[PDB]
Amino acid sequence: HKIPVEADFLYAYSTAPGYYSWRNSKDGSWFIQSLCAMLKQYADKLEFMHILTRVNRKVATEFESFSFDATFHAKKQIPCIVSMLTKELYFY
Amino acid sequence: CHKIPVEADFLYAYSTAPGYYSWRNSKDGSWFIQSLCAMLKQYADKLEFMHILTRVNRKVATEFESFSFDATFHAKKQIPCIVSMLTKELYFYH
Amino acid sequence: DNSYKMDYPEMGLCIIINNKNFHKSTGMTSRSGTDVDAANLRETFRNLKYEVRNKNDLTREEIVELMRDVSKEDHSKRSSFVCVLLSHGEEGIIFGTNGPVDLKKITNFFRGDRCRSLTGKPKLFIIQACRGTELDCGIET
Amino acid sequence: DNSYKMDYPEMGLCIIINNKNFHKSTGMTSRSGTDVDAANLRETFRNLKYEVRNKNDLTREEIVELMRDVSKEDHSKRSSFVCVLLSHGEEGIIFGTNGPVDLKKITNFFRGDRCRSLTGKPKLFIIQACRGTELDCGIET
Amino acid sequence: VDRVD
Amino acid sequence: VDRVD
Repeated sequence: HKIPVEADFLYAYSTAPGYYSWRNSKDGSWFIQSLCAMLKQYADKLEFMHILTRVNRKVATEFESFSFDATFHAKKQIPCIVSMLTKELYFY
Repeated sequence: CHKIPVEADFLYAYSTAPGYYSWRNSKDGSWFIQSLCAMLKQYADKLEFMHILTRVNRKVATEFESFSFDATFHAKKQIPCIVSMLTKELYFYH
Repeated sequence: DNSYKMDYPEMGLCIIINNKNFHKSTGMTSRSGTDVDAANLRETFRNLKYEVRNKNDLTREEIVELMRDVSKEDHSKRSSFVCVLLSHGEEGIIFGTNGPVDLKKITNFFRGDRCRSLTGKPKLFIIQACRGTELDCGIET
Repeated sequence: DNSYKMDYPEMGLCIIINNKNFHKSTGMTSRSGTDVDAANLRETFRNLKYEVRNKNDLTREEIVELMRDVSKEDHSKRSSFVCVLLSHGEEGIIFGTNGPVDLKKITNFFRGDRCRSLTGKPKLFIIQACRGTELDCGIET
Repeated sequence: VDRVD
Repeated sequence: VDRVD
């Protein structure tokens, strides 16, 4: 009985492959802000992948960049959950 | 006044980890697709999709190991790779 | 708003691209066993109420044409979209019968701004293909 | 059998690597706001009963040495492992204060065959860093 | 202010 | 036989 050496890893990336990730100088990064808010709200109620799905929705819907440079203004972000987990993860 | 990212609401269910080969049996089919169909048949009316795919990960990781007369390719393992940009839970049942 | 609306009139399309036989110029082996996968997938997703379309041995030009056409259909009455790719691959790449195409070229057709009748709806890509040449030696538990 | 065992005596470590200030030679901007992130993560994982270790402004050599050392600890009594990386980045890459290091080099220390006391346990990597230079224009809802 | 990583 | 894709 063996398991893959790459099994049981989860990579919670702040942004999709190839993309910038956004940070606010006063509030922190969009992703970590949202991750901490969702863990606080749901870590005693939801499986971790469902918590991270709520993080995805929060980053996707509640943030949009502000820039004087039109190149960087009004931009959006979706995080990227990469799961090689083999079981459900509950913090309670 | 409200936008979503153009990359939002995609799910990529990859058969294997980044950088790795993916294994297929010449008569039974690929390890991943065999397992995906088995877990959808068993769980699509019971479990959210990410939880179904987690059972697929466990099935591929535990129940399959390659055979080869070439030692380079023998006794190897595989883990699939779920890549979610979904913003909501996905149920096939109501 | 925690779960996707899946009670639209139709579940959606399930497109299965099954590449078994490759042109000699690719140097790629025939993928024995992939027909078993394709038939298993067709039955599985039909039982999930998808409209399943099976395609076999498409060139990379035909894959791109098919995917673009599918993305320009009206998915307004559909809950979701599923695409299954069965082929050779490398990291970020799947093979048409006549050579590689970037996965991003295929999925880009379904971007929220390019497939407006799927915006807000789940778009699932299931990829059976290699992502490189590493092998996992495993560990005994 | 469907859920990881999380009733070991300890939840596990939460390593937070918080890189804010970068060497002139990298040309990298100072990451205003990352201290807010690090404090938020410290409190959040404290409430989840993780042993949080905050590290600030580590070179790439110091990142690698830290991960190597943490992977050599006896995690037998711990349920899981969490590592948070806050820095600049590119696809597959995280920045030390003095330059880039491959994420794979960091995560390989915890592979099932190289950190045996974490075999079978969830190993979570939380990465706040860029993955390239693309911008998402979004689409109106 | 908003900045990229 | 087991084959890689």
